[PDB]
Parts: sequence; structure tokens; C-alpha cells
Amino acid sequence: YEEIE
Amino acid sequence: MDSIQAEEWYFGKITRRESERLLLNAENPRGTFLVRESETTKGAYCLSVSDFDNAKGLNVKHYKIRKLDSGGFYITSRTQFNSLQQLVAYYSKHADGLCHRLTTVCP
Repeated sequence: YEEIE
Repeated sequence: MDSIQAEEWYFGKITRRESERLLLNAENPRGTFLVRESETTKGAYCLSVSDFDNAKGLNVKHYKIRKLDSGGFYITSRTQFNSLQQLVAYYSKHADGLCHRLTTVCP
């Protein structure tokens, strides 16, 4: 998945 | 008459192949997303989105939706909401450092 950074 | 179990971005429990097949749909605009039910994680949710680029074509960014043990969700520790719709609205207004502002949904 993709982290919110 | 509608409900959280049938929103414009609610499909239910889908498979993984169909997931990337629904967002990778060449007939999809850059920014389309969808809220499916947790598939490879707890009983939480999963907000996926679509993106495009001049590198090869368009890919898909899966953004697992977190779930507060209290009763809510938050793909990030800096974004908590009490309704899957609320979280879909924030991302549908300010990327807030995301890959794109949610604008469309899965067809």
C-alpha cells in the first residue's frame, strides 16, 4: 500500500 | 434510500485481480478511486485510487483505510473520521500530501 507522507 | 453499504464508492468484497482491473481500466480518468471492504487485512476498509504518468501508462495506488479501535478510520494518523464518507470527502478536496485529489469513483 502507500503511506500518507 | 441509500446507505453506507451502497454509496457511490461502495462495491463490497471484491477480488485483488478485479481491483487492479477496475482502476487500471484504460477507460478510467486519472483520479478515480473506490472504497472496497478489507480483503488482505482486518475487517477494515481499503480506499484505492488511480494515477497516470508519461513513464508507461496509468498505475493504481492502494491506500488501506485504517480503523480506530474506538470506532472510526484514518488512512493516516493525521486524518481521523467517524464515517467512511467523511474520509472520502477530505481526500476528495485536498491531497494533503497524497498522490492525487480524489475526484471520480470506480464505474
